[PDB]
Amino acid sequence: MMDVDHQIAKLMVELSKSQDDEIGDGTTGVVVLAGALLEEAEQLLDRGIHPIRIADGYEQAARVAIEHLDKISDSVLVDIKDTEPLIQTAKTTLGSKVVNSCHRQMAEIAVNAVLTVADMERRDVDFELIKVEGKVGGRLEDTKLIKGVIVDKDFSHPQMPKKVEDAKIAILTCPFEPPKPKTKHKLDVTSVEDYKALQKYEKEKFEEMIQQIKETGANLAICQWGFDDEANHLLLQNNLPAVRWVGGPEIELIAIATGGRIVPRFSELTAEKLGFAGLVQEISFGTTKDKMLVIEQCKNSRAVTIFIRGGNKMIIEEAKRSLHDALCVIRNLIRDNRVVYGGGAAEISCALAVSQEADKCPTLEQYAMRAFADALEVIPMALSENSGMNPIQTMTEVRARQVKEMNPALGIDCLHKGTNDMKQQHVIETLIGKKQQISLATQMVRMILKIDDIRKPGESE
Amino acid sequence: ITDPEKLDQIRQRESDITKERIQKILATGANVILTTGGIDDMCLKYFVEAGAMAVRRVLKRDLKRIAKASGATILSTLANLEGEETFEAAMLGQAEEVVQE
Amino acid sequence: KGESQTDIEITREEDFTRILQMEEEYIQQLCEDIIQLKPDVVITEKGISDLAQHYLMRANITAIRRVRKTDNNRIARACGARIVSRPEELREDDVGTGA
Amino acid sequence: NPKIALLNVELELKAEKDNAEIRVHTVEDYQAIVDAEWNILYDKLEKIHHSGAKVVSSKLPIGDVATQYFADRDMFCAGRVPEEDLKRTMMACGGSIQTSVNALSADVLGRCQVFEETQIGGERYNFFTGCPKAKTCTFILRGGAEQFMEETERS
Amino acid sequence: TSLGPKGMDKMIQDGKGDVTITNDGATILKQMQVLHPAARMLVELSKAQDIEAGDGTTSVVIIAGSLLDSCTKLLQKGIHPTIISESFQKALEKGIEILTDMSRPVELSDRETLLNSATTSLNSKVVSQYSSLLSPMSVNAVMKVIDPATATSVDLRDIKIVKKLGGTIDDCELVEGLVLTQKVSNSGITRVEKAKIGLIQFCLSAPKTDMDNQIVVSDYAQMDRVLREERAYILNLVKQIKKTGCNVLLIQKSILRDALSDLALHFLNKMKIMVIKDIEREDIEFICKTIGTKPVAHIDQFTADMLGSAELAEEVNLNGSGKLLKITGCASPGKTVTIVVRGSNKLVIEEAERSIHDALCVIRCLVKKRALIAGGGAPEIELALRLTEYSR
Amino acid sequence: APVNIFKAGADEERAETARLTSFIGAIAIGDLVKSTLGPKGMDKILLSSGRDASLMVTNDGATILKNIGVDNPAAKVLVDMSRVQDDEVGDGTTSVTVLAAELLREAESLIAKKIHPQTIIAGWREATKAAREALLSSAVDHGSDEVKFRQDLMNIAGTTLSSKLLTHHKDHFTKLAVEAVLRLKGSGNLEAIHIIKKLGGSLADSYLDEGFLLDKKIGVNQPKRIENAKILIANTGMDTDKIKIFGSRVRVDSTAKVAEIEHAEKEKMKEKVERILKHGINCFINRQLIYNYPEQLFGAAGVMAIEHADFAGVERLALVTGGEIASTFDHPELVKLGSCKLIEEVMIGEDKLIHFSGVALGEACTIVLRGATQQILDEAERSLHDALCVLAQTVKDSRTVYGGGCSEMLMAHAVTQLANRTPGKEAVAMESYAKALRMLPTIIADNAGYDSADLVAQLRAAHSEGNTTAGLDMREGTIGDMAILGITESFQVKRQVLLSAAEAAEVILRVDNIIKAAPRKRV
Ligand SMILES: Nc1ncnc2c1ncn2[C@@H]1O[C@H](COP(=O)(O)OP(=O)(O)O)[C@@H](O)[C@H]1O
Ligand SMILES: Nc1ncnc2c1ncn2[C@@H]1O[C@H](COP(=O)(O)OP(=O)(O)O)[C@@H](O)[C@H]1O
Ligand SMILES: Nc1ncnc2c1ncn2[C@@H]1O[C@H](COP(=O)(O)OP(=O)(O)O)[C@@H](O)[C@H]1O
Ligand SMILES: [Mg+2]
Ligand SMILES: [Mg+2]
Ligand SMILES: [Mg+2]
Repeated sequence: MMDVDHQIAKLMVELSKSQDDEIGDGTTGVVVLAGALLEEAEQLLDRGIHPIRIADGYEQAARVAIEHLDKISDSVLVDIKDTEPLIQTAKTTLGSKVVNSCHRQMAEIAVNAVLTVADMERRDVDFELIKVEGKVGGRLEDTKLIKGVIVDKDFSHPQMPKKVEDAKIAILTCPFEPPKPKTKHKLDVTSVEDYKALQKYEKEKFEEMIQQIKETGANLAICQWGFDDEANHLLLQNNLPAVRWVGGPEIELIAIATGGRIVPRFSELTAEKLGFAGLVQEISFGTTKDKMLVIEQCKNSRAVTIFIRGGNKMIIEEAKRSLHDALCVIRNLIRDNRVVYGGGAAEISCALAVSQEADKCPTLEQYAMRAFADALEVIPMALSENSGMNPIQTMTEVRARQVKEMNPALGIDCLHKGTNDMKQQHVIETLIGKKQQISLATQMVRMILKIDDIRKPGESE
Repeated sequence: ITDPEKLDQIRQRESDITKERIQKILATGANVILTTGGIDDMCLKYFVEAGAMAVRRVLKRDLKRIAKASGATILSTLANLEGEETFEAAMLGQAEEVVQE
Repeated sequence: KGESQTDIEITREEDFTRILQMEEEYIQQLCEDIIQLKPDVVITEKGISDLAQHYLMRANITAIRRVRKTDNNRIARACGARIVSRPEELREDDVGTGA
Repeated sequence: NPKIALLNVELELKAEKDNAEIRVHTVEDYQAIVDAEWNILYDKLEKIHHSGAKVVSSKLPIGDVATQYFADRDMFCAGRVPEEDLKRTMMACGGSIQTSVNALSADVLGRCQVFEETQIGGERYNFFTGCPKAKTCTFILRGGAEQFMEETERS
Repeated sequence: TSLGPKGMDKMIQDGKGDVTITNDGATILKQMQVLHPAARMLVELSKAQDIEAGDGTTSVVIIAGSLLDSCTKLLQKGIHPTIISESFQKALEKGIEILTDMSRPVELSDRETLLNSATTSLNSKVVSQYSSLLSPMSVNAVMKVIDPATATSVDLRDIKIVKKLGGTIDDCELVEGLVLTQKVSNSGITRVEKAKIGLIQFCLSAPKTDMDNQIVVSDYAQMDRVLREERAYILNLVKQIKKTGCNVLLIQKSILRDALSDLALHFLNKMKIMVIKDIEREDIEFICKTIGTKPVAHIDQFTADMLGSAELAEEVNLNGSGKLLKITGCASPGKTVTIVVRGSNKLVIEEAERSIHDALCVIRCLVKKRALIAGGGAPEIELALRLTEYSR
Repeated sequence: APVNIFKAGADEERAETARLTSFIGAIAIGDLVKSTLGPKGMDKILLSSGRDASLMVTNDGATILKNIGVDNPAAKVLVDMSRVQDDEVGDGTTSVTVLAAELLREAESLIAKKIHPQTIIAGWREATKAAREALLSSAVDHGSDEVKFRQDLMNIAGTTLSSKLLTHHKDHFTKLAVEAVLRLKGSGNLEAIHIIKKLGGSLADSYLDEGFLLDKKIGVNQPKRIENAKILIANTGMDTDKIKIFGSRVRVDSTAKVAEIEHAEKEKMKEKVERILKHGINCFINRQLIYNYPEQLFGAAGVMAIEHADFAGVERLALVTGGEIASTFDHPELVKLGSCKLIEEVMIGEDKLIHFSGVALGEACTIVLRGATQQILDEAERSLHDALCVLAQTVKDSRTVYGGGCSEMLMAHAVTQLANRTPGKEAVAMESYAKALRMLPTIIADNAGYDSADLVAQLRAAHSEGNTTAGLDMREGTIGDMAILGITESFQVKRQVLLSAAEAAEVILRVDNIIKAAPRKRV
């Protein structure tokens, strides 16, 4: 959302966009890491090193950081009862956002929203099944995980019942009207017997479209298109509530959450194509006139809906962006069940691996690998700067403790939680999240180091 | 039309209905015909052949002052109790001399 | 084109060729009505099609095409003719003899 | 082990030749036209069915009617495919693109082994794999910038 | 300077170029368009006086302009404005008790009491020299449409005011019938005695439906069956009207199709029937209450019971701005009346229209509250002396 | 980013003018509506530069902020905060704006004290949790004994209307607000109470109608009043139907058949009205327009016809008469009709309105607001809307707290008691949270002209040792008991003032960089 007209800084926008499209957790850390590799390459440029020689030295240095990151990695997620590694992984992503008041409540929402929609046989998660809706009012603690769908209810009759206990949902895609063809007709009326046949044709058509729903045993109808006024009163006489003007992908989520089928016509309705749902009701929020749908009970649904509430639209649109990062880190655990320990613990441990292999051998790329290890320490020392500590005082203590003994999950924190052990503080990050942070920042540095000319124009006109 | 044989009977009917009115308002003795509408070039033939004066596109305020002063009746269409073309020929105006100077 | 909303629905194969023949026969109907008085010079104010020139060619008739309206009223007094607007309503007094 | 039906036909209800005027005279024949318009589209879907073609590919769009018909019969479809991709798809599976659905047989359908819709880079991609008589290939590039992948494509 | 009988009028010329002379305080403030936000609330104060009372509307600005002027010294003496708002309510509740003791209970049957009330409101306007004619006409236009001793409300929308240029203010009329500004087509008769008036909302023209209708002509004799059957259709409509017994037709103004065609006009002229076109849809309520007619929509229900009655329905050929209609006398007249306002200029008629409405609103206040006080600065002195003793 | 700026027309600031423009723009919003808080606060008059300025005086803080159009980026968060407060509870939009501004004013005092801004966020989260327990433990519930609940509802409407233009009308407008929600007898739809504003008369002349008022008067030749009638409403088309077959023409061969079709069209329109009068009704309400051909049929049968009332006008008539919409007339045994006593027409402000006097099952009301100017009627409508929305939620949540500064000192006492059990890093941020809660009775006390430095000091000394119901008495200017005077507010209103201001001050305090983009068409 910047208006930066600089082609070097425009590549940093696409770098943070590429992290969001692939993983979606380290979009902030991939820009500080790329700016750290270029700052260490500035002093290497004054010493006479070629910029491609620094870029070839960063590839031999980032390869050590990938292989060292795969040393300690284990998870015991079974998606049945061992959701405790899944909650603590989402708390690391949600801990940096403004949802720390709901740090335990909203973390359990994003865990159960993924496991109910993910295909564990293919390890594929579809985010189209997870509907993220937001409405102003209430508080952040009123955010609930609604198993089902939440749409804008548009009961055409104001005397419609606003609560269905056991809903046999009849999903249809045909408007409540006489059937209009797709071509030009220009139907001819000649005598008065043909005009009286027009009245009996539509009178029996509205009685046919209503009886074919009641013969299937349905007590709720969903329609994509509009309703006629003559069809509205026939819904109240037959005790058949129905909504009007639902969107495109909204009714696609109803047929999965209720187990029904979307029927094109009225003649193809049957008892097997009906959906099953429990508490179907509309809830008015304060003084507004929205009346969104709340689906409490279901039966083996593969589609959930998160209803985010708040005090203003600034806290809701951020929570839509904060919880989407929490939905992505659970998706990355199904793609790869290996984790690391964040809080700067993985960056200090990877900086020691490049420094150990810089002496094996220090032929040409010795200075390029030490500039990579000094730039990997910028991310944990930025956590020490934002926490009110000292960067060079705190980083020297943590890095020295990993050499004197075997290197544990040793990082830092804000309130510091007592000890600096990341295994005890439950700061868990994904392996492929930090694996793509080092891989994308190295390749973006190589495309901005291997450039020796700028051919930009002058004024606009 | 659904048959090409009935094409020329409709094309000639647009002028035969027109010439039907012009022959029953002229055979009753009318010599001066004033019209506030429009007399096209086809209808001007029936007055030159019969020797009648036809004045076209006159004012609506001038027609009322002539018909009231000469005893004529300001007629707009066909009338008089489901008649085809009657024109009520006893309600024609009179004049001593109509001369263009 | 007539002063109406005439539109023909052509369903059979013989209907389109019949309309193009009725357009030729309509010109031959009015050209046969003007040669019953045996004229020599036909003078009009509007256009003359090539099919109307074909019947006047073999009947040895000299046709003038686009004479003005003010020139037609002047030749009507010189030759003693009457300007008619209907070919099937021609009479012997409408022919300008004495020229 | 799916079969691919490469098509050049519209699977919509509104398939009109833009010159048809269906003049009706009575209300008994008026309902017969609307029932015939659904029977025209459903007859095309029965030609794709009963042939093993679980995957449908067409360069012309597919409406909401034929999308829900394949979901009930457990069949996959993909509409508005570019013509450069269907030419590569024809040489991959070894089939042929059939504009008319009446001439569908076992000699015009494709054959592959693995057909999934992955989530590479956030966007979905329907990839075909496993066909040994593949006269073509597809090299998917993954990079960190749009100008980075354009240089990788140029290289 | 625009208050009282010795006050002068004001003329406000707007940006469009329509300059009007006005003396009523509600009409002045709506045309001045004051840009100050505190002065626009005084415009809406005189607007609600025209709605509730009608005759209080320069005086509500003199009071509210002086109550705030008295608050100039009050705010420079350390008095909080909430204390001034509490004390102004106590002076208001004591002020109504002083005006109630000065009130005299009257009855609407006394015409001389209602005549002096309407003459008082006309003394400040331009029609003070015409109080011998307009003030008797203002009482008779109210006391015949209220049905007194049975209701405490009166709608002024049942009193139509027709503005016509020509003559003087002495040429005003209080015709109790219907006055229409439309012309008569055809105008060959323009007078009928013992007339029966019928309101027709049907369109006397060619047959057409709400659905799209077309005529198929595919025969030589089929063109004869189009024109001659359309003439026989409207002939059945005119003969259905003529056999009812009516002489005056009122056709509602149609927008979709043509209401009265040229073919339908010729049959109605031969039946000696006066036809009036272009009657608005918002004016049919005033017509049916005055004459007593009923709105006839379909031609099958056009019977003699839905007609009206008129002793004289003629088009009065005026010497001024054209001519109008004037129905004189009707069986069982409703609670409606029409006032014809004349004038030498277009500016005097707009002032005479506002002065008549200021005169009808005075008698409107006597229906709601049958009490009156002395005028000419009389109750303002008693409100000044009794509240001074109340303040001590 | 200022040094070697790579932006075209956009500017930004980081940690120097970011919190400077955020604290200036948010305090100036709170200091604007500071004078409108309390029962003795003045009102504002909002005006534009021209081109139909449409002046609208409002005392409620949501309507002031939604029309000013602030150019400050951080001030729009407090504008959007008061918009949600009006949409959720309908009250406290001014109280949530001053409280969110006093938190950032105390946070500006922590600039020179070199306190980390994340420590103030962690200090205010523990302060807000202690303030939720103060309101929850002091909430007074009301179950049975309904003669004390109706007296409690008059204290809610008396507290809300005291801070508005209806100052010396609490003997009348409290009964107009309590009995309006009491006649709903169900859900707070907040649309059955149709407020009609008419000029002329004082605010004491306003009243609550026992029936229902409407416009679009009864036909031309139809009766104006029918005693003991059966009301049937409708939502169907009367004339020019063009019934649901797009692409259907009348293709005939002669003009005599067109006269047979248009007579057959009017026979089907006559047969539709004949199906309506088989129910045995005397009044007819259609949402759509009624043309002249069915209007003559209702007038000949002695049936009323109210044409084109409103889209939401048939909903209020269905709740005040006890019928149904009934857009299809083919089953008279399955259509429930309304009930009334008098359908006479009344005249309010020289306008004839249809009065539905004596209706049965009347779950709808009509408030006839009469005022001196249009500016008073626009203010009294929003003042009544701020009172009916709280009573529609007080019947759903019967928990009430003692207002008038008593609830704020209870919340500030629970924070100060837990500020002494904390280390000195977060205890300074908790003391600034308690000082901002004491500013809300300080604004109320200083708006009347009282000694605000001593009255809040007497409230803090009272709440420190007992006196859980002690508050500010704005009548005499002293400290009194809130249970005796009857100054109470709803629990959900006072919770949303505390919770939304704590969340909105959390967002602005966490901003260290304001990067605004280049605007369009601004040169
Ligand atoms: N409790 C904690 N203790 C220490 N460090 C933490 C803690 N929680 C989060 N962090 C650190 O904060 C950083 C936040 O990175 P983030 O901005 O979310 O990356 P991205 O922008 O890719 O989502 C992580 O790298 C993590 O190491
Ligand atoms: N004959 C009279 N003698 C003395 N005073 C009069 C006479 N007639 C009218 N007035 C005064 O002229 C004033 C006119 O007030 P007006 O402008 O009509 O008030 P509003 O604007 O409210 O209608 C009245 O207050 C009345 O006292
Ligand atoms: N009778 C009273 N005694 C003491 N305080 C009162 C009284 N009436 C109202 N108040 C106070 O005046 C304040 C008015 O706040 P208000 O502007 O209505 O907030 P909002 O704009 O959110 O509705 C309330 O916080 C309340 O405590
Ligand atoms: Mg994060
Ligand atoms: Mg006066
Ligand atoms: Mg309030």
